Amino acid sequence: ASTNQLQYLQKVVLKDLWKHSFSWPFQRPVDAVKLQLPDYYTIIKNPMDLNTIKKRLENKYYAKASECIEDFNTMFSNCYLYNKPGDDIVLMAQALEKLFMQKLSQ
Amino acid sequence: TNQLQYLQKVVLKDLWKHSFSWPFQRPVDAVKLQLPDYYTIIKNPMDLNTIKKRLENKYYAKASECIEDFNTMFSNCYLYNKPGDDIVLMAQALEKLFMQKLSQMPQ
Repeated sequence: ASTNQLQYLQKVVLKDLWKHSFSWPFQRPVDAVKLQLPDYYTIIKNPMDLNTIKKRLENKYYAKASECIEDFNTMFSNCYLYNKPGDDIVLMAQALEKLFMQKLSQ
Repeated sequence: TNQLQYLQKVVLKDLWKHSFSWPFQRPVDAVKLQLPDYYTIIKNPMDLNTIKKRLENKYYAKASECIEDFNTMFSNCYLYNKPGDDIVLMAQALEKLFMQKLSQMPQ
C-alpha cells in the first residue's frame, strides 16, 4: 500500500542522510543558548531535527509517508526561514535537501 | 591577454559551480567556525570571489598572477588543516579539476 514507501525512508534515506558529511548540525536539537541564538525557539513553531525523524519512524508514528516527508522539508524550511541567503548553515542544508530529493525511488 | 579570458570563462566558471566550491568563495569566519589562529597561520587568505573581482576588474596583467592566486587558495587550506579533514578532500577534488581545465588552455 502506502507503507512500503515508509521504511524506504527509514532504512535508506534517513540512514543515507545521517552518514552524510553535512548532517551533524541537523542531527540533534538546536542548543539555542550555546549557539548565541536567543530566539530560535520563539521563532520556530515546529522544531525538527534528524533524530526526531528516526524516532517517529521507529515509533511508527507516521501514517502515510506523506506525513513523514513533511517533516524532512520542515527541517530544511525551518533552516531557510531562520537564516538568510549565503549562510554556511544554509548551503549545508541546500546540499542535504539535494541528496534527500535524489532518493525519489520508492 | 588571451589566456586571462579563459580563466574567467572556463576555469572560474566551472569551479564556481562545483558542489564543493562554496567554502572557498568567501572569507572564512574563523570566529564562528571556531578555527584557532586561522588568520595567524594564513598570512595571505584567498577566496574565489576575490579571483572573480580581480578578473572582472582586470587587475591581473598575466594569467600567471591568476593561476598562483588559485594555488595560494588550495595550499592555504592544506596548511591549516589535516589530511582527511572533509574540507581537504573537497579542496583536493577541486585542484584535480583546476588542473584538468588548465591542461586545455590556449597560447
